[PDB]
Amino acid sequence: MNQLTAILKQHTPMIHFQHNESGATLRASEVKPLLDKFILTKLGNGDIREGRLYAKKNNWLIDNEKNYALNYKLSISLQKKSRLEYLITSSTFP
RNA sequence: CGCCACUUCAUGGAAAUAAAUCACUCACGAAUGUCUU
Repeated sequence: MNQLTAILKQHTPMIHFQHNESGATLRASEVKPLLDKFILTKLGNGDIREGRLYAKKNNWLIDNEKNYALNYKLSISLQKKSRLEYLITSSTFP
């Protein structure tokens, strides 16, 4: 397999700084670095150094020398562009 | 429920690498091989 497709459900409203665009959704520049660390941690059974050695062994690293990055491409897109906008404050008001 | 903001604004790597460096053609052709006293 070359492509992985997943459908995400939202439980809490994300605080997004680029809400102006109608296609504003979860940013992959945030997901990918955390997912890379999560997978390397899981590959090494809770240790990121063993997990990097595992990824280094099976040629899964973009660079074998200095980064945790894994060689995959991540894209997050909206299917239906209808969204709910929330005002989140720490003060009650009518 | 009231009141109230601060902080952070680029670093590391790559900075040219290989292929072709002259090729083909012409490399002398024609006249004179003695002439006039």
